[PDB]
Amino acid sequence: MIEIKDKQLTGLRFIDLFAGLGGFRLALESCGAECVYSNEWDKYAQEVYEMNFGEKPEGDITQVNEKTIPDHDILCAGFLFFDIARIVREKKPKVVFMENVKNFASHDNGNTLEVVKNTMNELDYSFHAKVLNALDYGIPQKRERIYMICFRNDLNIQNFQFPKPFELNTFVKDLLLPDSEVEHLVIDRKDLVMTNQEIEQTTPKTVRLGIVGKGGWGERIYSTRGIAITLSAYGGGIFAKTGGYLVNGKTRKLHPRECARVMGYPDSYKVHPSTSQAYKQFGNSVVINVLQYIAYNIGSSLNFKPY
Ligand SMILES: Nc1ncnc2c1ncn2[C@@H]1O[C@H](CSCC[C@H](N)C(=O)O)[C@@H](O)[C@H]1O
Repeated sequence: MIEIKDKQLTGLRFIDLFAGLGGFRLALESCGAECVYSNEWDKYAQEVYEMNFGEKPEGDITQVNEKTIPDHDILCAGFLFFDIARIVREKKPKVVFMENVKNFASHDNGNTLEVVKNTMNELDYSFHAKVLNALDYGIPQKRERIYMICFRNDLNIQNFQFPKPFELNTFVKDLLLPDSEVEHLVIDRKDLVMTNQEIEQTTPKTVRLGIVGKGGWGERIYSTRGIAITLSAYGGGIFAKTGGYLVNGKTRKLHPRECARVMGYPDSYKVHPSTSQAYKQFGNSVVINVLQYIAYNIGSSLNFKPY
């Protein structure tokens, strides 16, 4: 996670739609924005959030009244979407910050997106979309999520600019817990196949040192000198969720706390005790660092009011 000095968001207040773990809250808040709402039905989700944010993210949005959402300047939802609009039409915030999965743009040959986008314009908001790999922002991980920044045209914001990518210098190897602490994470497997051999120095691209089993989903081991592959919250394999990583001879899955650091979360974040869950949580959450950037530049555009 990044420590942002200029709270280019101090004023504005946002709601955490589809809360999750508060990836967005973490972010904007750094930017100084204030969180007025949050909703999330997942019990263990509602659990962690509250653990680190002292509130139970209001239940299932589907039945929640948009005439109930507080007034905000940013609605963050990394998802039904029709609830957003539903709300985004009622509470018409200034900026509507969203983010989703890589394939969101392409899906159904652009339907999903043609819909959403147009559901924004027919809703009166500029639509900005672009995909960024966490790795491209001081984050060691092959993650590709979509980021949609929408502006209520009234603001006439013709200058927002997604963050400019930058080489990184922090790899998985860097975010691991003192082996002693990851011992219960090993998995002695006789059927290991070293499709490849260890690497010198480091590199940003996900080094698949070797697979296990039919070597498919959650059936691969990556080095620690590469970048943690896409954490999944629904994966199935022997090295699911996090995947397996060649950590000193023995091969082990990544630790929840490790997941975090690799998700951009700060270490202070109280992660859910249901390791199974946490994983799923992180598999579903967002890369903070990136969020922080986009956030910044979001406020940084709102703040450029000349004469
Ligand atoms: N109808 C609904 N009501 C409330 N929460 C819902 C919902 N449908 C899905 N969700 C929740 O919305 C989230 C979409 S995943 C969102 C990522 C989140 N921003 C993060 O920081 O982790 C999941 O937590 C999912 O359980």
